[PDB]
Amino acid sequence: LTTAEYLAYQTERHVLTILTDMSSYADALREVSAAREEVPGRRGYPGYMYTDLSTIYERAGRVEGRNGSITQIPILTMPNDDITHPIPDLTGYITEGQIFVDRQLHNKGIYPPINVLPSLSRLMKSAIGEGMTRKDHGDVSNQLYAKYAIGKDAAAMKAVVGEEALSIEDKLSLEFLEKFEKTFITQGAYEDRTVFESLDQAWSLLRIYPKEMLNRISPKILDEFY
Amino acid sequence: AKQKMGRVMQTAAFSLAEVSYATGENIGYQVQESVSTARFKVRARQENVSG
Amino acid sequence: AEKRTLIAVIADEDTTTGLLLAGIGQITPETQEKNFFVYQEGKTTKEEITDKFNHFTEERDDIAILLINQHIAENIRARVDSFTNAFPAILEIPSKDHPYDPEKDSVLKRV
Repeated sequence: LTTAEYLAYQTERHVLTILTDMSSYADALREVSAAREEVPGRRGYPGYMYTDLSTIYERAGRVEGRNGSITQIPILTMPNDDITHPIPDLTGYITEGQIFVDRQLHNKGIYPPINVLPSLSRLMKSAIGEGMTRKDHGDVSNQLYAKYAIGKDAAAMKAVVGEEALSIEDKLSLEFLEKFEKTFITQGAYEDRTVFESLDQAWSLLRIYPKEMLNRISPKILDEFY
Repeated sequence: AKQKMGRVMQTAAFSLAEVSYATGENIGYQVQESVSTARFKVRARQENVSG
Repeated sequence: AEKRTLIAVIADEDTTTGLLLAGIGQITPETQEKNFFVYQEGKTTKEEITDKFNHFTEERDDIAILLINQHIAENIRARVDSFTNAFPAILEIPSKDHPYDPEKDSVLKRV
């Protein structure tokens, strides 16, 4: 973060720090705290883990006079696959979004095994705009999220009420879910997909729906891009 | 189907009465006598509606 | 079940004759039992009609659909209500000169 601060603020370039194993960093904090006579906190980690993680995370951000930015991808390692753990809890408190890697997706050979239902970026509306990206980005993402949730619901519903009894909006949603997980989320480790190419793939996935079904997309964008 | 049953049973009763009047006697006794075997049978089918 | 392959008729004389002409009911020679038994209000009694209906529903396993006259079912209303089991099915077909009563139907009463 000192290197990032230097480059971004005294050089006017964008950084995107990618920290790795902040769980390992918290373990190091535990070791350092117990080197002194500090009594362990909630889960053995020090009571000032909130302060330490806050410093490390909020070292980033844009500034006024300088034309440079620092972005952070802390990349935690949830110990028991739970969010109630102090490291994920505090990281969610300080940070400004979540990207979830799912064991269910990983066990199906889907790379990257990111599930978009628990994952969100609170600052997405600013990044995905018209001058930035392409003007359909936000509506396309919202439609993809809604239809992916409907796909999960229909996948659970099929084994309960049979495939035939599902509505058209459930059968087409199952097809969308299959194509979405196996072609959109499933990305080659060395495949570079620009935002425009990814949005084109997203539109290709959405096009299986007739224009009347895509309701979260604005009418103008729907009429222009479909 | 209840309405259809009502109309169908009405017309079947009318047809049976007409047949009995044409024959001049009640064919119920003859039908009961010729009841050795049933030409109509129903086989259960496990239709899977919803779950 | 697949074993139950018959259409029991316990309706009036005219309805029983019509069912026999259709061929739904018959008398088994070996079993000495009739799938379609003709019974009216004057013939036999209410207790006999109820016993015959109970035998058709339970003792006669081959019976799948039971056709009972509405006039006959009026005196066997308690038996019809007690026959809560779906199999064999019960149809509230009415007899001659008696319109069908939706209120008197046991199946429709559950609605």
